[PDB]
Amino acid sequence: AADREKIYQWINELSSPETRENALLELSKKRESVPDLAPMLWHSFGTIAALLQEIVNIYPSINPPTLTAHQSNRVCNALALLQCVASHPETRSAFLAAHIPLFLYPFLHTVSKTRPFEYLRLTSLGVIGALVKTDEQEVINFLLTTEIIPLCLRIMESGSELSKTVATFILQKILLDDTGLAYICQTYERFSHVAMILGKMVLQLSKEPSARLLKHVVRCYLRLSDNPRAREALRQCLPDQLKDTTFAQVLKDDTTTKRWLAQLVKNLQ
Amino acid sequence: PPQPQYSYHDINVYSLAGLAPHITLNPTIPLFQAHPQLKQCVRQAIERAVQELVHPVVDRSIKIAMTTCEQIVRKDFALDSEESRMRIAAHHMMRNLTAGMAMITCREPLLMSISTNLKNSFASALRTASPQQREMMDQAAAQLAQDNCELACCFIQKTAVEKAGPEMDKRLATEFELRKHARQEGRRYCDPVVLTYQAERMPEQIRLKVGGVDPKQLAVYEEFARNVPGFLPTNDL
Repeated sequence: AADREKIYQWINELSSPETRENALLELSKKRESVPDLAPMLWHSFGTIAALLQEIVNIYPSINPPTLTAHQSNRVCNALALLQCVASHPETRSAFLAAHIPLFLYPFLHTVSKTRPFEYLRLTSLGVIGALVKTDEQEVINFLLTTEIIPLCLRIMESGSELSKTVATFILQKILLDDTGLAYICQTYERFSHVAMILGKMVLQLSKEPSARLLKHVVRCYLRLSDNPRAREALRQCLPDQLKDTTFAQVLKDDTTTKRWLAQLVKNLQ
Repeated sequence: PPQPQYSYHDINVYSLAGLAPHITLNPTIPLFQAHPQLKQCVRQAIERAVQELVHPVVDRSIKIAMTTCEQIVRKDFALDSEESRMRIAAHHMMRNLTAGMAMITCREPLLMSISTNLKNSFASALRTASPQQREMMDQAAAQLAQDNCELACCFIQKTAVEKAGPEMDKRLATEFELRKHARQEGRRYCDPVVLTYQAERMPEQIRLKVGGVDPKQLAVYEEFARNVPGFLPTNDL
């Protein structure tokens, strides 16, 4: 029980700003070897409040964008701990009820292309990513009332390949939900905005391959074609690169994405 | 690297008059060099920007912060039968998270609105406009907006903070009632679900104490009071 007692002490040391930075670092490294880290973080005194403190204390560095590497590394250790809480079966719902993702949206809204901001955004996306991996309808319903779709769309267009991939995966999970599909297809303005962005991404991928990103883009289109109205608009505006052999070569390994692309085409008849 | 310009007390928020002494006018601004008169329309464009944004920003910030702060405070003080510690901590956290959300919410709308106001003021007073003076105008309105955004925000943040406290009090009325009811039946309030979980599942070293929260564990909440985003922290004067 020697290494586990080492964990309890860092957790206690998160409360005080003097020992917190160090405890952030050490705990963020152990989160794949401590399965019950999340409820311990959640259910201990002042811990979640300390992580929120870390988040809010870099708000002044967000606008104007003066965030440094060290600031970004520190807050991302905190975000890494919150991702752990977002993933766990025992803490997910309470995490959600406490509306903690909302204090991350100011990070997702940043547009600075420096590496401290890109890492900040990627790590924030990772928390939302952890949430939707669980496949809870409660998660999707929360995301739909909180307007994370425009945030994700801006990133899907302009982020690093990694950030674009996580952001598209989030959109994918929302779309896969019946309520999410209905929401995005509810008005032509909403559907058009999404289709427009997916269309831009397809163009960019034709110049710079990303298997992972292309896969999620294709899944989004495929899911969109489950909606009769979307199906009609897609017949008209589906990117030509998704019809010809532009991507044949990068796909010949990926049977799954090929199959999906195949059904997408078949659906549009 | 940059610290905040103002302390909480440096800005009086009871009236829009609190803004005037802190307004800053870069004397090198080309539009100002050419017509030093236009400096006279800055204060009012700023005051009207704040006046149009303060209540939506205050309302939205409190609304975002409220739920998060209620849930966490309820959770942390679940085995605390006293309402005193809970109320203070909730106060500190709510005031802090509200100020933070307020700062995030109003900055870009302030820039836009201050810039818009200054241009229209500029374009009305002098007088008439010109392809090389509208360029000085939009240069001036942009830079002035930038230079006065922190002050305008601080004003609105402080307005939000002052209002936040009593809203949290109202939100936690039932929690205070739980603890008050229990004491009248001659017992300490302890959330049964939390009592059980803490006793059965939480490691001794990090357990919430039925017997009370060690003063050292309260460091988080004291820090919320000490360090509010957008303002200089507090000290021992």
